[PDB]
Amino acid sequence: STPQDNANTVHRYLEFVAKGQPDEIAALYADDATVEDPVGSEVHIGRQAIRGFYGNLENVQSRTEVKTLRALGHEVAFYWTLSIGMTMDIISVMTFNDDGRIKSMKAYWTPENIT
Amino acid sequence: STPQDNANTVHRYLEFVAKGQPDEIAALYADDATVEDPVGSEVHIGRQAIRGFYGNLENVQSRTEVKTLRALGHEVAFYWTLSIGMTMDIISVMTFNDDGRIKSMKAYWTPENIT
Repeated sequence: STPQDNANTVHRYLEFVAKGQPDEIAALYADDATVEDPVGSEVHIGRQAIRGFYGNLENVQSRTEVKTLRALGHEVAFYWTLSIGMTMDIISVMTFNDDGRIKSMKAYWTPENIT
Repeated sequence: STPQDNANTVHRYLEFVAKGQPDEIAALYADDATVEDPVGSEVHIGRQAIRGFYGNLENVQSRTEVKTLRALGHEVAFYWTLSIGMTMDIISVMTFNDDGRIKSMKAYWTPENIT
């Protein structure tokens, strides 16, 4: 996949986060993808575990905003906000397989980053 | 090392960058560390190659400023500005070995991020 493809996929991801759609989110990930959210916590391995993880937002309407996004090589680093009044500003890095699905996600945030 | 110490190492690094001390920068890296700057370019592997990479960049007086820094597990993600009337905003990720040396650095930026 190209960096443009991968940027588009990140926008998809944030769309489905905003709409509270964990099935759509999980479908963006590869079969043996990893999610580490937050960095430092136990990694979630495989789409089944990843789909379970994203139950934390099913039917949760929110708003997302990309502050800056850099699609380089097979990676995308993006700094963004999640608003559920309460707002989280998050630094995320995703990497992508050859087919364009997400191979890994890492999220860098703490409650210090909640307003 | 602790996330606190790793955050401190990031600050040491940024001031060696500002003060043009490439051998002090290389000393912060592990002997088999990697630098990928920018992400997508050929990785520099080993402290010897890393020393050459920064030694190219030395004695330049620049200014560095952290906008936000998240030290989590054995990683630090930080969004910062490098001022050379040129300034650019960079998303960087460092990871650290048990002894606190930098194991890996990745820098996410392009010339689009130069103002």
